[PDB]
Amino acid sequence: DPAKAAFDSLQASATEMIGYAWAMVVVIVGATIGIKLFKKFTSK
Amino acid sequence: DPAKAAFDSLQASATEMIGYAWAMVVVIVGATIGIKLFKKFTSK
Amino acid sequence: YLSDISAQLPSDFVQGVQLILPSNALPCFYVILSVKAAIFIFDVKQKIVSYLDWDK
Amino acid sequence: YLSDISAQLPSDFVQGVQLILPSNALPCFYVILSVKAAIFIFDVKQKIVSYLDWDK
Amino acid sequence: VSGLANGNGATGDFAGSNSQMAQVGDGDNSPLMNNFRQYLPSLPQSVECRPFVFGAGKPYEFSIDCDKINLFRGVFAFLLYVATFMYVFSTFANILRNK
Amino acid sequence: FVFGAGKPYEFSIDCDKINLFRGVFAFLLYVATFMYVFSTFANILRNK
Repeated sequence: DPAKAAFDSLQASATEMIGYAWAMVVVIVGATIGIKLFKKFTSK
Repeated sequence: DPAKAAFDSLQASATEMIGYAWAMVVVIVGATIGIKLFKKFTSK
Repeated sequence: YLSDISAQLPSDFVQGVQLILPSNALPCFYVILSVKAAIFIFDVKQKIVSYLDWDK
Repeated sequence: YLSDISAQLPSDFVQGVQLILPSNALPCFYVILSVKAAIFIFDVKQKIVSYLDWDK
Repeated sequence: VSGLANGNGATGDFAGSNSQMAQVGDGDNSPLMNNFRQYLPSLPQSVECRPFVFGAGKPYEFSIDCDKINLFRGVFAFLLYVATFMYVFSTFANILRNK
Repeated sequence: FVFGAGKPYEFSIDCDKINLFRGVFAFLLYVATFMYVFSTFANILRNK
């Protein structure tokens, strides 16, 4: 099966990328929640 | 390599355009933050 | 308190503000700051006229 | 009341906050908490000077 | 009654309230409003700006740079000072207007 | 929560990334009560 080999490679690659993404989202969501708190403390 | 030459040209061009864009965004973001301050000072 | 929490607008975000600002913008802001003062003098002076009821 | 409703920020949402925070951020917050205290002492002390009208 | 406000003290029948009026406080420091300060949420501090790297080692490696983040921290400082000056001010003016 | 029990298209919203939300959500509820208890003691003589 020359197709099985190929399909397996692409799944492996995809899994790696989702890992890097779950990192980036926690850095950005952190920042957003941090701007929203400070602004609140400042303005009634 | 008749392809290397071409790929290099297109990257050069892209870099130039990103420069012009970083300019335009600072003019527009300036304006937006300036409308939002003045409106606030005016209405409780 | 207001001396060490001080910051100024960066110099790149000027070209923006000076493309959108009308002529009556800053003049208006100053009014909102003068109306405040006036009300504080009215309040203090209204409480000195109420001390005339302490001698009865 | 404030002892059992207590929670702390998870440790993953730090790298974020420490990329966006200016220098005058936390210093400002403390001011908003000191202005409060001051007004509470003014209020209590202003009500002790009004007891001077109970002897008339 | 003048000494329980000046902070000079009271001697007589008003000699019990000289310990109740020490808990109130004087100036910015109030023993009553400093009880609330052992229970303050712990917020992180401020450090210099470090980049974030997506995809260490792989062909698809990029980095959110600090040069365009340092500009945001500049505008963000300003918009926090403006919003405190307009709070300190407006609370002095309405000191007799029972908020 | 499992979408599509038994079929080729079976997936599950996992708990590992939901437990992190409950962590941030707790914090943002304590901060919003401390800033209420506090501010109601300070303005006890200011007739709200």
